[PDB]
Amino acid sequence: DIRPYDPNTQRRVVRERLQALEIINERFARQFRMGLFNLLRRSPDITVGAI
Amino acid sequence: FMEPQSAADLIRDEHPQIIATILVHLKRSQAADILALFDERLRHDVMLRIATFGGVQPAALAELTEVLNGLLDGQNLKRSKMGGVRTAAEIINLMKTQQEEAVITAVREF
Amino acid sequence: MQDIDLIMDIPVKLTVELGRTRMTIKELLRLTQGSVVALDGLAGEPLDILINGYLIAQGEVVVVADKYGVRITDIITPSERMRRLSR
Amino acid sequence: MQDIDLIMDIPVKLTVELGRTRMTIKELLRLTQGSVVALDGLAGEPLDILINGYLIAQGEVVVVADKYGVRITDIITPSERMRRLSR
Repeated sequence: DIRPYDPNTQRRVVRERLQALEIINERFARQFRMGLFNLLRRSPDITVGAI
Repeated sequence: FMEPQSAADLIRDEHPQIIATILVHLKRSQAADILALFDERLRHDVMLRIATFGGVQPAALAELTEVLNGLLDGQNLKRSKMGGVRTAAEIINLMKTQQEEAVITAVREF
Repeated sequence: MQDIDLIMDIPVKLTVELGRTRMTIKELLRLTQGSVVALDGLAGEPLDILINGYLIAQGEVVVVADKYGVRITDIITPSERMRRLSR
Repeated sequence: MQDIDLIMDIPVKLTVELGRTRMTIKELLRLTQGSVVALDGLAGEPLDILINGYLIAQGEVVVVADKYGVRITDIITPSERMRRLSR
């Protein structure tokens, strides 16, 4: 368990799931799909990547 | 009064019966152009549905017209006749003999 | 103000603390050369910065070409200060 | 109000109780290692949540990645509190 310290190292912070952020992202994806279809006159396909 | 591909993709995101009704209500040439751009399955389904079209209620027609009006975009001055191919040929004719040799080369290449 | 300028001429001392822990004197006597002692703070947490023994801010450890340095990150605003002193 | 903010700086202690039961001291003496003791509460009932020994709400048991958690469901509004204390 004992390790030497390096000032140029850092750790992670577990998991911070944000379901509300994902819902906001999906709603924004829908709105942006509509906007891009309106603008470019062609139907786009927007896929929300993993946060 | 719109481009075939744009209208095809627009009505492609609709129920096939609605697509068939719109195509029946559209111009024959425009509908034929739209149907040529559809996939085989959708095209066959539309052709089957058109062969068994029995009329639509006026309320449904009004709602469909309102939805189509809502789906409209900045279609004012849609498309524009500027040039292409012929203009490219004219430009090639104005470019040097060595340049037109390069032209034969690249055009054969594509 | 002018008195801020007056005290500016007065140098002060800054102290950086890696961490803190509590143990009995018997455990300290048990400790020998090469013994390992743990600290309450975890890895990557900002270190305390003390002026004359009073904590005023927190920072992160960096190395400057051969010398350790502290990269200030946050402050010890009264709510957080009271919360950490209550511990 | 401002005094709510003042007492906000004061930490408090929360207690979660699985259940309660009554028995004689002789029965407790009869109990040995590995003995089984029942509780008045049933399976799936919300557990009591106590602040300094005072029940204020109820919740359901959940596990957070390695740690138990309580999912608050209902309150102990005075009618229900009086009804359960009358028992």
